Amino acid sequence: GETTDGVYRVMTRRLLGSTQVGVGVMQEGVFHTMWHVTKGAALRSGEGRLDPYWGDVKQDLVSYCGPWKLDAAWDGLSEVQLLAVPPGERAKNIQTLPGIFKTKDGDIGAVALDYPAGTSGSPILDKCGRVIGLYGNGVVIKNGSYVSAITQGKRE
Amino acid sequence: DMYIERAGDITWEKDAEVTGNSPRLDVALDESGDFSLVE
Ligand SMILES: CCOC(=O)c1cnc2c(C#N)cccc2c1N
Repeated sequence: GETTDGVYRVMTRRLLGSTQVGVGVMQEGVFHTMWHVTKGAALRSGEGRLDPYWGDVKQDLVSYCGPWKLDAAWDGLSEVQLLAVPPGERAKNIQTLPGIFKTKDGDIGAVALDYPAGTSGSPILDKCGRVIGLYGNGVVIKNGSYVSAITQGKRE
Repeated sequence: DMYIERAGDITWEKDAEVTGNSPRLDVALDESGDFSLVE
């Protein structure tokens, strides 16, 4: 299948037409998405098969063909870009200064951008183009608007 | 049975649409990986 670095849509035909369930990153031969997109299922790339390798329902992360490779972190200061890939719509950068999820276990970057559920797995970037985490696991606030965690994995 | 299609390069795009705010939220993460608002 296609192994070129970049961002990819995650599609299914198990519903009406071809439905975009999410997004992911291909880097160093490994496909990175959120767990709730695939539920740990195998993926097709044309005629190639992608088999799950690592995943964790609590982090809501999964990798295919190898271990999680993305280890860049939000610096806690600078603005970031969501490389949103919405269903039926072209890849679009959205620049934002992340807010903060304060948890008993520490602080996490968060982006206040509302996109459709099928946008889950779209990467968040820094100034140098490196992926600092993925969009699509967050909360709905007093208003009714969505805030996503900047969800990042560990590189072993 | 899920499949992938390439959607773009991963590049920072100088002068892209700047938007969204920066809220500080108290949250809890349960064992199912669901975030909730503590209050
Ligand atoms: C569908 C069930 O409700 C949710 O938990 C849930 C709600 N909204 C989103 C958004 C938005 N907007 C983006 C990405 C993931 C979600 C999302 N998982």
